[PDB]
Amino acid sequence: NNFYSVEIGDSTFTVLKRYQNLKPIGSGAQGIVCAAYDAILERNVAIKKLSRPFQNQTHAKRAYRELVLMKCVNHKNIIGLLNVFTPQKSLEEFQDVYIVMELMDANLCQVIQMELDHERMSYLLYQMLCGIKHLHSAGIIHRDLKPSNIVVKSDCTLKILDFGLTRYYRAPEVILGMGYKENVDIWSVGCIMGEMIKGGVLFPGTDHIDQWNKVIEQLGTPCPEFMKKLQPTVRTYVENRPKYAGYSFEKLFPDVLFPLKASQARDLLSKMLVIDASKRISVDEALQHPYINVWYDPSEAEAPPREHTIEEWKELIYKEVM
Amino acid sequence: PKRPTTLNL
Ligand SMILES: CS(=O)(=O)C1CCN(c2cccc3c2ccn3-c2ccnc(N[C@H]3CC[C@H](O)CC3)n2)CC1
Repeated sequence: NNFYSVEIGDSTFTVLKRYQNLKPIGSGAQGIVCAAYDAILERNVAIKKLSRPFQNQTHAKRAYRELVLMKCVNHKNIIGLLNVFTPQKSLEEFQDVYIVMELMDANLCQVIQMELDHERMSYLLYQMLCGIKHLHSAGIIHRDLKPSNIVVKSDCTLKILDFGLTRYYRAPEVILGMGYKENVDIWSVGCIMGEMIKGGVLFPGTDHIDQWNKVIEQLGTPCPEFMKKLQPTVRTYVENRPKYAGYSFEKLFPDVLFPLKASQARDLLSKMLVIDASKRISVDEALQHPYINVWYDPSEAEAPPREHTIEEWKELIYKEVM
Repeated sequence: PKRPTTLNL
């Protein structure tokens, strides 16, 4: 009696009465998401119904993981958990999980191709980095940052949408079969910043192989040291491409593309868009760069941080919901 | 330097 049902295409959203005005804004293999209005908090929310969370151990494992990280991770620059519920009254009946988040106005896809001043550019990038740093502190490395999984509001605030693991924003480590570390996420920040400046995708590969070619065409073929780190099968392709010199960052990002500040942005870009991760800038150095550091606030940029059966996952998830 | 408080969608 505290709940009601709304049909959402072929899916039924059975939710607390506080949530009205439901409307589907997205879906994927793991869930359906509706925009809604929360009559109790008097604010807009996003409600995600998880998809087939108990179909197998793998689905259950992810559902449990997603739920635990959203609860335990807290930072203004990371999508937060407002509420979690199940419409079922018992563990025996337990089937469905709904996650409630603050409703953001947009992702970054269009915004970054509009023309932003330095202040907006750098402030958005500062917030991204603060968000990413907090993920890394919690032992979460994203590996898949892109504009579509970064959300904003009309008040110029920003949150990262998910905890990760379109190929334009993938680092070289990922493109190829390499090991990664923290600064894998810096590449994606680089691609995004560049795009804010350029007004279009930096490295728009037509396929997974072409993504590499687009990068090296602009940045240059990486040195032999790096080639040695590649697995034999991928090394055979990569090493035998024509040799590109790359263009300087002055040529890639000349003054005329921008709205000292351009010089500072270029310098930072030249340190993030580095193919060889062992030569790429880190998150901490990025936050300390004069282009980003102007917004510095320690409370934001230094914030304090197996095997089961389906029924055991059901129970672990149920406890987490209650 | 004051933080932007608006963003055009
Ligand atoms: C991998 S999965 O679970 O299948 C997949 C399902 C779909 N799923 C989502 C699809 C659509 C929106 C989604 C999600 C997950 C979170 N959101 C949110 C959260 C807060 N605000 C918005 N505001 C929006 C931002 C974008 C704008 O265009 C409209 C307002 N969208 C992402 C995860």
